[PDB]
Amino acid sequence: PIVQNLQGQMVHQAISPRTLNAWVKVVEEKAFSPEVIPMFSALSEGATPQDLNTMLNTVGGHQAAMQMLKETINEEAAEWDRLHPVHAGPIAPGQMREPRGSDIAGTTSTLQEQIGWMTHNPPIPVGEIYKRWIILGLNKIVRMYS
Repeated sequence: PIVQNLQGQMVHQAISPRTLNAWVKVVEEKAFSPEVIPMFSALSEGATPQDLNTMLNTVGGHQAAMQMLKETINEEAAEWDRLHPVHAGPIAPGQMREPRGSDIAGTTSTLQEQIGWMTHNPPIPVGEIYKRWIILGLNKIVRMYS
């Protein structure tokens, strides 16, 4: 995740095993229960898209649920692109890059780009945006249940 350091900088920190252990445990016990959503949120504070994918990729099994989540993420990514259109061609200077849906999901963006966006002024909170998409998906996994 992104955290504040002593000197006021929003700096990148590695996802702790403590967080991942807690996530694995809630998925094992609460994957299809409402409680997975608050726990997901609580365990992904300041998370980059990379962190969120790390969390999701530790999910063993739950194939149908994971496909439902991926469907939702893809729908939101497609929607993002439509609501945030961009022009073709090279960006003028050496520094820039507007986030596309696949960037927010962390498939076509690097961590440094994600940090770049998240720490820009004003922030482009790609971590929070992706988190919303995941939560939308988790709500479908709960709402459709079986």
